Amino acid sequence: GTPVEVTALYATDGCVITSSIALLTNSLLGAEPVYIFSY
Repeated sequence: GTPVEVTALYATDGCVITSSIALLTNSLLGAEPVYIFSY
């Protein structure tokens, strides 16, 4: 049908900003699993 829109508030064990930046830059050295606390 049509895509369902989801807003996910997420967290990580460690520095969330550093992990997000590593994910965005494709530099897979600081990326860690993301836990979706709320949606």
